Amino acid sequence: EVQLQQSGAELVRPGASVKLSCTTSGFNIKDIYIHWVKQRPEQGLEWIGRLDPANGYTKYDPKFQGKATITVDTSSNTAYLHLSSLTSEDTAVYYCDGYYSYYDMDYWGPGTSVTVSSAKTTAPSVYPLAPVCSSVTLGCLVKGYFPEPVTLTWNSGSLSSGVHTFPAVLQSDLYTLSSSVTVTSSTWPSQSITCNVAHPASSTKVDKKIEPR
Amino acid sequence: DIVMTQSPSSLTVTTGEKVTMTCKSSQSLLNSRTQKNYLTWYQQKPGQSPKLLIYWASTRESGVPDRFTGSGSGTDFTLSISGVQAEDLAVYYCQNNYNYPLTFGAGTKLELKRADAAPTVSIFPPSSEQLTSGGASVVCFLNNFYPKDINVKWKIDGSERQNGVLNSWTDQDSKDSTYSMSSTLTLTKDEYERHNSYTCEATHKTSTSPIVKSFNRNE
Repeated sequence: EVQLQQSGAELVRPGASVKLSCTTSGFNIKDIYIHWVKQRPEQGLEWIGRLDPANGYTKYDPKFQGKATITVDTSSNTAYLHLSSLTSEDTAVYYCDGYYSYYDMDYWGPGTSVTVSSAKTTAPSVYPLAPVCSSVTLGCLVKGYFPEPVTLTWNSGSLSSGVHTFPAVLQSDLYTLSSSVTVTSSTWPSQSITCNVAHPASSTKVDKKIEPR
Repeated sequence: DIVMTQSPSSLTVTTGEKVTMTCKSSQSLLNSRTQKNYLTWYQQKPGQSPKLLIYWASTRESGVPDRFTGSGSGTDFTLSISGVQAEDLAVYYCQNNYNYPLTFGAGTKLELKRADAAPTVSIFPPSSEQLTSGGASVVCFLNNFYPKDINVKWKIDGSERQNGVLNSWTDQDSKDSTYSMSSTLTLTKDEYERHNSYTCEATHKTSTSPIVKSFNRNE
């Protein structure tokens, strides 16, 4: 499946600079014109610039010209966004996208979340939530982590029906998130339930099985 | 810079209805050359990357359904969905493909209206791995209500607690237009053991008397 893939959340100290990256999967970069887009928390979409891998000419919003730079490595089919002299306003999810004729389809990457802050990265503690002594609902608690995001799924993608994930909340300048899953009661604990959590920015992953209490 | 302007900002429709939105360009997007109007519409669902819906004011890309339709030429464009569906809840953006910089309009949020429905509540005592760590969190989940306004109160042996309570809502469910909320309260491993009866109470138009869920620390 043709797809565009990107880099993996990062925390950078203010004043520093980061190199985000975007690779094609099962097609070749020279075949498209690659765009870069910023999206700020609760804000709307802002076009940053675009690249032509044939000639290497890039064109930007006069607004980002001094902070942004697109580069390409046609040999590893990868484009790059080098953001520099980072600030608070540079905290957002950055996407990369491109129209591809053959599929008559604009492929968008999953975004790369960049958080500009001097805080430290701290990985989550995850806790399995079994019920208290037809249908039975479970949950996971992901607590005391920074920066966002975390990826939480169940039975690694299988179990996805009637799963609810809650937007994270700050308090201590650490985030907390929980997700619940309702299943039919034959299922548990016949068939095991596992909560998978991944925190990219600290490169940690955790598997927690919800056993009965 | 062309200045793309979208409106309305949000729109409440009913599953089934048929909506229309506007995107006005501040200069012309029409190419004399080609006789293409360079306007594109993206749809961004909660927590997902934008998806392209229509290039050149009306071609629809591969897989986009045809409830979506884009007419207009020149400086006034509109998008329409007919018989909007649960899964059509999202922010719709329109962007300029005419001249550089390619600027995006500001969004049109599409929220859905529906039958009232009561929360389903569940509560979880702290957990052995956490107590050990010597911290205690009691979580209560209130899922699938509508409307979104709900009031959750926590009582420890009968008294209400507000300090140490984080609440949070999900966005309308893409499948049933409903909301979900989760309330979690953090106590010391001490405070935890000082008591035994924890209660999560939700209040919602749906009922006349509070829905209450409880547990006894020993059990």
